[PDB]
Amino acid sequence: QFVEPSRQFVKDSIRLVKRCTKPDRKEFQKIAMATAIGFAIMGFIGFFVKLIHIPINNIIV
Amino acid sequence: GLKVGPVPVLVMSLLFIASVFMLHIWGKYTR
Amino acid sequence: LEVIKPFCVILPEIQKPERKIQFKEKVLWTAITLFIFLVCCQIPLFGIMSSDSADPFYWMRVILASNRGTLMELGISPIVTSGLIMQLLAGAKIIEKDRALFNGAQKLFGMIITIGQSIVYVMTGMYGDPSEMGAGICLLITIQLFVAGLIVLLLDELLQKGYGLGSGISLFIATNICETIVWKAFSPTTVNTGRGMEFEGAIIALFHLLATRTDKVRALREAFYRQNLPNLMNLIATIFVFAVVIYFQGFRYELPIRSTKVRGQIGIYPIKLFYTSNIPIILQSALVSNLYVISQMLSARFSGNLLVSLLGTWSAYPVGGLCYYLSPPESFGSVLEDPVHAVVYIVFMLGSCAFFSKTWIEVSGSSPRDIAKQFKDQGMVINGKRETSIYRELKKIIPTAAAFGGLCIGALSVLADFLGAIGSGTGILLAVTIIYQYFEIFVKEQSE
Ligand SMILES: COc1cc(F)cc(N2[C@H](C)CN(S(=O)(=O)N3CCCN(CC4CCCCC4)CCCN(S(=O)(=O)c4ccc(N(C)C)cc4)C[C@H](C)C3)C[C@H]2C)c1
Repeated sequence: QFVEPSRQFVKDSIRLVKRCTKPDRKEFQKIAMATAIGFAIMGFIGFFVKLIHIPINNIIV
Repeated sequence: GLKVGPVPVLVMSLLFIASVFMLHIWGKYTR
Repeated sequence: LEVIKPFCVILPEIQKPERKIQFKEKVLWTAITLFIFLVCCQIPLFGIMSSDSADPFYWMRVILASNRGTLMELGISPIVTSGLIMQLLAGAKIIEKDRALFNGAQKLFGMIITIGQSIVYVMTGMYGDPSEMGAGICLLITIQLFVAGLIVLLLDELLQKGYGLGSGISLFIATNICETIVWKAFSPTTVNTGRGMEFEGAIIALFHLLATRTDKVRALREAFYRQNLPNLMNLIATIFVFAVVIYFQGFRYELPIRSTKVRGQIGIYPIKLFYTSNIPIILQSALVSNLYVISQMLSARFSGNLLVSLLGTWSAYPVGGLCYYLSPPESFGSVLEDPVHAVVYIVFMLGSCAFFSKTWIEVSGSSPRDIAKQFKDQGMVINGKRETSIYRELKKIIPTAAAFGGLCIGALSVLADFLGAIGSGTGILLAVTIIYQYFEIFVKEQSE
């Protein structure tokens, strides 16, 4: 009731993973570069916006 | 009915921020 | 949609662009929306007496893209609640050119909910006693939050109707996590103590310690293993978890589909391992979060009860009850004393992400039956297999893919929590899986 369904799920997952299209070096590098660029854009824009508004909020509030 | 564009949305978003700043500044120089 | 129709037209709306917006103006509008979001996130509300009380909704500030004591206090609540109430009304059969009425009533109800939320947020006393604040100040705060929610809805529609990339929910949530990581890396804040001056940012503290301390080895050791401020072993773990999530999200079961209506277009239908892209993470984080805020409000009132003592026992971190067994352990080091808590947490995180994924594939119309119907309606057939066997070949993949992408995403969240990575596990997963969506949009628009 528990051993058989779990074993079947494990086998299905293993077959799915061994049949998926795993990334290679070039695809991994491309995705890593894109994620790094997006993270840099969003995080650093937010960081600069927060830096600008610390003195401003200190003055007004 | 009302169908604004992206430019009116940006203008309203900037004017709301500006109004909040004016309220804060008025409070600071009135208190 | 007819009785309330008078009230569903007055609110503003966004015009669909006449021509396809180029990938330059779309990025420009996305950047403008992001800048407006951030600036409103850094602007405090007017009328606040003292933001010195513990945040009642600290736990949902990440999922909701909120920032306490500022204009973006509700975050993406106007977007989320409007959609949720629309789906609830549709499912309950209360509600059914009808698209314009639906999209008007959605925004009309997502502002009533925004006002109700702006009233619940004030009576909590996080802005001070409402009696001391006064009716005028409470009304002014409610109006500011109403206008902020209207701006949130307008920006989301700006991003969705074609003027920008993605949606507000994804962009704002990813931004508040990327900004949090970058701030914990480069914080100018200096938490002084008996030892001396040290920056709250890991890299800035590394430079400051390598400059001002004679014992350079004990400066590198400190800047790498601080237990009071973000160190560099928490920023290296962040990069490692980013890399692992990037590798595991690139998995896909490429199905060779082949159209039979217009013969000539051979293609690939990718069934990603992360079938439900971070939806299990959003659902699990939303459950626990809205349950800590409830077991935390019910731990003040009705204190010392039994239902309260079992739902959660707070100190503000949980120390018992249901809330304790849902909270991540304090890294792998805090597992030795309580092994059963760690076992229950690792089990709950996997068995909740899996359940949420396999339920979302049936609720969001991505089940094998729905994909088979799409294939039949578009003439698509699997190349090697037959035409009537598409449902079987999709049922042998999609359910297992959803379940295992729930287990994998839950395990990545657990690993990130156990490695002490900055941004948490939910945040690092919600950041990577959302930046990947924008990467997919980028490649799609650049190839089309
Ligand atoms: C200390 O004070 C307390 C104490 C307490 F005992 C309870 C509370 N209540 C209050 C009501 C305030 N609210 S609330 O207004 O902040 N609200 C949550 C509301 C709950 N329901 C149902 C809603 C309301 C019904 C009609 C549509 C929907 C959860 C709805 C969704 N959620 S979600 O799950 O977080 C979530 C889900 C998905 C995402 N994506 C990124 C896609 C993000 C978040 C969001 C709501 C907007 C937030 C808190 C609640 C604890 C506050």
